[PDB]
Amino acid sequence: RSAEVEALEALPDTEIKEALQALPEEFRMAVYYADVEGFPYKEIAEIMDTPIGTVMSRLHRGRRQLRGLLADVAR
Amino acid sequence: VTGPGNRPLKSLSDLLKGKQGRFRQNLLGKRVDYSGRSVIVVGPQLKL
Amino acid sequence: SSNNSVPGAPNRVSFAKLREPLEVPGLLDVQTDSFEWLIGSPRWRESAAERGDVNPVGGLEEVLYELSPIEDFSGSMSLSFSDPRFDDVKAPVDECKDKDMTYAAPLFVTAEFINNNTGEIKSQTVFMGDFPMMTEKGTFIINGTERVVVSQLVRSPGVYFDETIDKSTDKTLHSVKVIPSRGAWLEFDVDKRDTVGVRIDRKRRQPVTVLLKALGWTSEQIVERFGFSEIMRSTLEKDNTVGTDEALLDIYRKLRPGEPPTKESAQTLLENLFFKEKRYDLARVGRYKVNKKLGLHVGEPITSSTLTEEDVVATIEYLVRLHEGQTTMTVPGGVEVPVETDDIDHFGNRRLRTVGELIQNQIRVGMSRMERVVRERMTTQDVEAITPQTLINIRPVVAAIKEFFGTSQLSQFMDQNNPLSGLTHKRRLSALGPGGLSRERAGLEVRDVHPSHYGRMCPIETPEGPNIGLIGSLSVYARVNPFGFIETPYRKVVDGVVSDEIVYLTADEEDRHVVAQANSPIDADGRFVEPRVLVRRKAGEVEYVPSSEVDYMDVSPRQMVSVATAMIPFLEHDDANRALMGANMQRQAVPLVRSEAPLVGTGMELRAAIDAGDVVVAEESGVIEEVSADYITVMHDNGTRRTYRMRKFARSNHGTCANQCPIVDAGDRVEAGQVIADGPCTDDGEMALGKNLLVAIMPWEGHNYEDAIILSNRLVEEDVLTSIHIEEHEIDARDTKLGAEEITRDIPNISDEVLADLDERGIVRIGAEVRDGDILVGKVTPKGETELTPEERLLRAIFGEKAREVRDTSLKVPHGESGKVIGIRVFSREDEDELPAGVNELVRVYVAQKRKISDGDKLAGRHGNKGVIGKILPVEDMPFLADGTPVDIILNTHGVPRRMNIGQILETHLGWCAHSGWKVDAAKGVPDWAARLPDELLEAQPNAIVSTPVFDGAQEAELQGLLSCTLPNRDGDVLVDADGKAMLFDGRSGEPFPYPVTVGYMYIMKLHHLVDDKIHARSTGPYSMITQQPLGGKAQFGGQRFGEMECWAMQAYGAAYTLQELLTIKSDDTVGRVKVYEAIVKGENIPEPGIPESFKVLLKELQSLCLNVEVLSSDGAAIELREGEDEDLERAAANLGI
DNA sequence: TTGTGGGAGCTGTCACGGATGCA
DNA sequence: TGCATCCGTGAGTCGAGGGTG
RNA sequence: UCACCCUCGA
Repeated sequence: RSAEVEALEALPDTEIKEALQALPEEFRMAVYYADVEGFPYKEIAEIMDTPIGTVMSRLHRGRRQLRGLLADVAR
Repeated sequence: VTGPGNRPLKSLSDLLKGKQGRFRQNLLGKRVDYSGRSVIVVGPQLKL
Repeated sequence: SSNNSVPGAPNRVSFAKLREPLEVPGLLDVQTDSFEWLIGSPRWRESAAERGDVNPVGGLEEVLYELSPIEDFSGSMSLSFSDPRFDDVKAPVDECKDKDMTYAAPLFVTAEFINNNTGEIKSQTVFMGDFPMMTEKGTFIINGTERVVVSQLVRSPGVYFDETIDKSTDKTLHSVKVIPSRGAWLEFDVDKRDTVGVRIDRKRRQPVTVLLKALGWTSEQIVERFGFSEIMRSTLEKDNTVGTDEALLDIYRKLRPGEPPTKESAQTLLENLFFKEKRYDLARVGRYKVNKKLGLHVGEPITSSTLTEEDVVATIEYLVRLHEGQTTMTVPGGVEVPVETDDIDHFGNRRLRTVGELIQNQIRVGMSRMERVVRERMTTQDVEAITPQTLINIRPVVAAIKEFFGTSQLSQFMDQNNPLSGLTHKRRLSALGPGGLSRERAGLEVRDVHPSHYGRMCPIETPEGPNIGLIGSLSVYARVNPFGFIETPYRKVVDGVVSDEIVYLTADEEDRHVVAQANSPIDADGRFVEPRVLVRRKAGEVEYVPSSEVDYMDVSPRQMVSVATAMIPFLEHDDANRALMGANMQRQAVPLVRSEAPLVGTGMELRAAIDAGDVVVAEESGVIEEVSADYITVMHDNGTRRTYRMRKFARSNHGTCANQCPIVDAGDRVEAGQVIADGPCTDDGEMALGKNLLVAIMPWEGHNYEDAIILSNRLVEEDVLTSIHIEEHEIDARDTKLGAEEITRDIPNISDEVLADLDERGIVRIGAEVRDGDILVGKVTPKGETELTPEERLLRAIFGEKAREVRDTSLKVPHGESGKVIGIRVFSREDEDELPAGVNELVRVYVAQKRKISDGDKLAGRHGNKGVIGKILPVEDMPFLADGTPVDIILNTHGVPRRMNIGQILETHLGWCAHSGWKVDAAKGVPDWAARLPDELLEAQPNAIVSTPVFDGAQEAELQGLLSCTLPNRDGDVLVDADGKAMLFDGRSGEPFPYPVTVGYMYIMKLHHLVDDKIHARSTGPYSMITQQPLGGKAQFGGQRFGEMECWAMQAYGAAYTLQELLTIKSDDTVGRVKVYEAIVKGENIPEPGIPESFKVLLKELQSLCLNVEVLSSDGAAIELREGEDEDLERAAANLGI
């Protein structure tokens, strides 16, 4: 693991980035907390100040819209 | 104290001592990035 | 002239003026004799009868006789091993090298047990182990790699006296060491004050009277024998105690610390250490040395090899009488022994342990451990249930043999660049190793050429580096004594006549006689015409003596020379430095796609090639039945078929390709011993390490300045110096903590185009051309997901990836390496194959590259003239002869005279004479210059092959004569005048060069040092995990070490920022490296350096030594040296769009 | 937790200043 | 308690390849 | 990659 690999590892994917930017910020933060950071659903509802229904609805809807946004799948 | 093969175990003092200790080998001079080596051939074409 | 002792060998006309009365023995005999002795093969049997050593006893048989019998402490039961026997080999050599095995044969013994109580006998045949076997080429195969056992130089057992001057006072103190083949050492010394004492096992020196009275002597008895020595009388006057039993008890307390003294255990230990044959091994060589040195028992009493009380008395009397130094000394039973100190480097006192003795010495230890196990079993086991099978545990013997062949210093990776390298490697003599002197004990005086090395060890061939004088090649005519000495043949001179009776002499027997020289005037009958000849003195000093006193004469010149060194033409015209470099550089030459025998050589190419073992030879006279590129089948006059398979494009240990090509056609009649097919560097049976090139000796526009070399581009276009280089790549899929690795074409996040050269397995396909970074074997490894990417965990959590979480560990091509995939072999755990634990699959891909000659490649001749290629000009730029023939290689003039290698110039002259051929005019002929040597060298057709044997080569007058009768070219022009020079035309401007330049044909070798191997570059790469500095080595993609002296230079320049940048942001600053790469990538300025991580490692190392180290602020207290983890989260959360 | 049983290698290095330790 | 003797330290730089523990 | 050892190169 060189300094070259370490410096390029820091840069964003700029493909998953764009696809996430296309998602609604309300659903983007939800899929972030529940998937990237892996919070429990109640704790995500605690962080976003919104109840459980809102959180899980944004969760699955943003999941679907992101699924439709990216087809690369590591090619 | 000899490990299998009767070689003397490198002690905490051996890490500092000698030309291969920390001071000589790893502190006074080190291996660097952006460096290479190769065989040298004469070029009379070149300027100084 | 003809050298017709070898059938079918090409006719190399020899300038030799002297007949060869003895022929070069088997160059590998130093190895085969040793191993055939160790086994006891019938070849070795027959040999012994001839030797007259009627008592034949093998090495294994000897270890068995020393071990037998094995008696229990009660004496009730004994176990004796009787007969060693070998089952056939387990696998052939090729299969061993392919499957990473060891070429071995099962070893059986006949273990007879006897119970004296019940008086019962149980014989058996017990399996000792799989014994590694020596090949027909004299090598071994260990774990799939070919290896050679180097003969070790060790001092023979015996007593050795030395004169130690340079005490505190200018007073000669004499010391003596009694050194056995095994046991406890003995040492007798004298001090600054006059005394005599015995230093035993490094213990403090006790007066020798203690040992005298401990062996039973009384004061009245020892005072008699040493009465003429007042030093012994003074030591007895200064003696602490006088008595026998108290001497025993004091010797005991000297041997025994921390435990109470006792007289009974004193007697037992003192009698067991030396005179008991168990703990003390006096060698047969050692008994012979001591019985010749002290002359005590000369009436053939070899019945027992152990110290006799008379020989200790003789050693002490010798020590004390050596202070007086009277020549004749007579032990009470001894015989007129000369009293003199012993030379440690003399080859009469310095023997060599060959491979058989080293293997025997490891087997002895293993078997002694097995004997311990046998004695342990003899108690706990129920009698009437034991068998010789249940007593014997062969684990320590197998472990001993494995440890030897794997880790011993004397078991060396075989060096095979060309046949010659392996040939000499098998004949090397190494002074370092276990049982010999260590590396820090090697002084200048052990490395120098000893006068006893004449005809035994070559003084020219030896390493240039730190191993100088420590590794030396065995001479050509020398052979190893059964005792381990080196003998050299001579010619017995009776009544001043020289007969054909050859007598081999050791260094001991030689110094009694005065030896003549190989170059000597001889009456047609045989006698010296010169009044006084030059000879080697017993002292070794040269002198003059008449012809009736000469006892022996050299069998031949080159007697003192090794194989590789005797292949240098006009060696006698080169200095030992450049001759050494030439001998060492011959065996560094790579093989070429086709091998061209040298136009000018010695008689050693043929013999060295066929003895090297890389050539195919006919074992029996017959006619070739079939010839293919794959094999050659011959039909003997017996009617029996014999077939030889060709080694085709097989990689050697060093990467040089070893091809074999048939030199015979279908239907040819071959005599036994003829060469059937050439090896890598052989040509029609002769060693060809390079090419015959047209050379011009002149400085050319500075491109050959300071040892560089200018080449004709022809040598590229015509593949003259092109060589094939094979390299092996290996990768294995194993079981990790996360699961098992898989070798598969399925590689995530990879294009189909780069995978196009891979089969369904993920392995590259045979015949594809590979470039830097091309995938050789696809391999995926289960990823722990702890380092999994947050943006990738997004994918795994949203898309529900379940089955395969892997990463790309696939094998790729290293930097700067490219070629054509030759072969692929694969081993699978799914199939039946032996693989290490956890390793599922293991695949090897072989890749060959055709390397043309190029800038930087290393060329050298046989005369120590080296150099890299500065430039390769087009065939037009090269200076050309009058007929338009461009020279092939331009060697700078300034390099010849100062280096004292003028054999290259004579080689060039004779090479032109051999290229164009010559016809000496013989109408009223026999010109006085050509009368002496030339027999049928009078005329020679163009491109003839001739030989100049070292010290018998063509004389200067004969070469100057040949330079005149040079045959013209096809146009009738004589292109090279009688001066060896010629007019050359500058191929650039066209004007001819004003002066005639020496041109000719020189043998040039491509040494194995190529730019394709040596070029390296690293912007960034892997680091060592401990000190965080860049790794080292081209293989590891390492960086260059900027050492201490380089920092001294940088400081002397006063360049501070360069020194800091080299030492902080390029090497050890973990946060500065990625910062610098990021800054340059984004085109910004370079930031400020941080702290070297190795300094933190130093501080932690000091803290681990109970040293409280603290970095203080300007005025503050200790400063926190580590960093918080929250510095890296902001930019990550921002890149994810928080 | 029985009755039996004393290691492997080395050293073929040299020069110098100082504390150790012997007599 | 004055002095020999034994002990500890030091002994060029930078490269390449192989093996085994 | 860590440690040895070996054989080399200037």
